[PDB]
Amino acid sequence: DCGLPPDVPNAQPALEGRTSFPEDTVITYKCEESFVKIPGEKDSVICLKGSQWSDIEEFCNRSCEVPTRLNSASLKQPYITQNYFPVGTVVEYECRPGYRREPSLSPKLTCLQNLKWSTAVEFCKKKSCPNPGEIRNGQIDVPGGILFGATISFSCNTGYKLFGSTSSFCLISGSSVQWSDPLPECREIYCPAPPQIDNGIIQGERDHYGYRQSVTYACNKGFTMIGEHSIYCTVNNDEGEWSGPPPECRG
Repeated sequence: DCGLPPDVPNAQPALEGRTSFPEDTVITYKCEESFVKIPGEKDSVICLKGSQWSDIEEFCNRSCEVPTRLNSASLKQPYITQNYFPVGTVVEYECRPGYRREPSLSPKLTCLQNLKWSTAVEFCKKKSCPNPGEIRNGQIDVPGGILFGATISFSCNTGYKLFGSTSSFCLISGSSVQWSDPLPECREIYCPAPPQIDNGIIQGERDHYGYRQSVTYACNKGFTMIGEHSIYCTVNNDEGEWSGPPPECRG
């Protein structure tokens, strides 16, 4: 049997709590922090006859950790599966979903001498959603732009009622940015048909009476009006309600 394996710089043998290794027993060394094993180089020893471990030279070199995860871009091949980032190494990035390349900026990163990657630029910008558009008799609230991940709400002008979603999200869709919900509709809140009064009539009657619109009453010959001569259509909670009671035609 062999005793503990030799000592190797920047590496620590995985003994597994043992002290005595039977012949042929193979022991591998694991590099230390800031150190990654050179590809193709021996990183192991074997206990041979004569209680003699195999030969071995230094096999670890200085390197950067795996590039940090970015929300905008994702590593390309084959860097996406590498771990040995010797100084002076460049990794290439590819815009995520859904982000778009910024021509003027490099999507590559460099492993600096201090085992740190070059501060990443904004090579991958956020994809812009299509213009929310215009809502007839309604409004679009764009709290913070229309970029991917954005949010817009909808409301209706007084007198109109909202029919559909109250909000939309610039969610990721296929190979581009798209709004989660369709542009709703604002429906005119019509009041109930104006009451018909006795001995009177409605001056220039109408088909539909909307918000603020009024109905004017008139008494027939020989009759006298009793009350407010007109009423205006009010709206309360998408509910159309007449200003009040129609006048009265007293004979």
